[PDB]
Amino acid sequence: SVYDAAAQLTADVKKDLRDSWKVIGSDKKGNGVALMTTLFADNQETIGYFKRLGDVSQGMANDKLRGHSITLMYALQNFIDQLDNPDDLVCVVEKFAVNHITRKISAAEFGKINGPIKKVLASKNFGDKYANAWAKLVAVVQAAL
Amino acid sequence: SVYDAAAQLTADVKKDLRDSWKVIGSDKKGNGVALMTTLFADNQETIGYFKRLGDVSQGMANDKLRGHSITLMYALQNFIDQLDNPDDLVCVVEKFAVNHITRKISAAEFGKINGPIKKVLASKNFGDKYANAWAKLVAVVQAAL
Ligand code: HEM
Ligand code: HEM
Repeated sequence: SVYDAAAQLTADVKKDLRDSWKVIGSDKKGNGVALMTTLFADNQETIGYFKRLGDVSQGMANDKLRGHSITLMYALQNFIDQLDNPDDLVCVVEKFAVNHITRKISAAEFGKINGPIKKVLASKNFGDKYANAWAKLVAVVQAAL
Repeated sequence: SVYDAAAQLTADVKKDLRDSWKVIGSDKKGNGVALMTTLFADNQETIGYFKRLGDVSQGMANDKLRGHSITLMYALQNFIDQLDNPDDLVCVVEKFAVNHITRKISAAEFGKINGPIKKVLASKNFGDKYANAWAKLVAVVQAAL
């Protein structure tokens, strides 16, 4: 269950999630857009899912993409703040899961976000240990998909 | 015009928004649910729109409502953080506006949130002064509906 995946997050993992988010989460617009653009560059097959955002090749200049990217970072902000209370993390995760379930996004496709996250983390010098930590949080969402 | 509405957020308005948010935003789950139940309590005709959340009269015991309430508080957190930049405030406002436009929520019905906001603010000892400041921010979203 989602609760099982959440309840597994250990103190060391939560520590790595928090320390890396302190940095990346401090520039939500910059790092959020970078995440989305990286996803489109490495997984061109997903572009079709974001037709509402218009021309995503426009990057920062695209207001719809910018608004979406900033908002996405707050979803992660939400997750990070709920880490110490699995019950709350679970209810917020299931809420966002519905958003993607309605767009027919499978657990497998959602995991495509791990590659981009790893690259963004790297640009700030956060290594594999940190990428692995974020992979675990993403798995919580996957458990709901 | 969402842009003209955003221009209404003068230095004094932004200050009152930040000051009051420091207190209310500190307990997103509590004040978030308080906001929603007050809305359902004072405006029973809006309850129909929240069909997916199930039985809202259960309040805090309703996971879906709790997950929704917390997320809503993060939307407000988003707005507050974008106050310095009207271009970014506008693109995030329009993003959330789309979420409600699709739900057939008009500018007038969205305005019904002003009542609950004034009440939640009052219970924390923040008067009309702060309630009006928040009506200004809500007005920005209304301009995009
Ligand atoms: C860390 C990972 C991710 C987070 C936290 C996240 C967060 C979000 C948020 C907050 C929204 C807005 C939901 C709404 O208001 O309707 C959204 C929309 C969406 N997401 Fe994700 N997402 C992530 C990964 C992905 C991935 C990997 C895909 C695709 C394989 C995906 C596909 C979509 C689609 C299609 C939309 C709708 C866009 C639109 O039409 O506005 N998401 N996401
Ligand atoms: C302070 C003002 C408000 C804010 C910041 C706000 C924020 C939000 C957020 C973040 C969502 C989730 C978006 C999604 O995942 O699709 C949402 C959904 C929704 N909102 Fe609002 N909202 C506000 C006021 C209202 C009011 C006054 C109404 C009704 C008259 C309304 C009706 C809805 C409905 C029907 C949904 C869909 C709930 C669901 O099925 O999950 N909102 N709102």
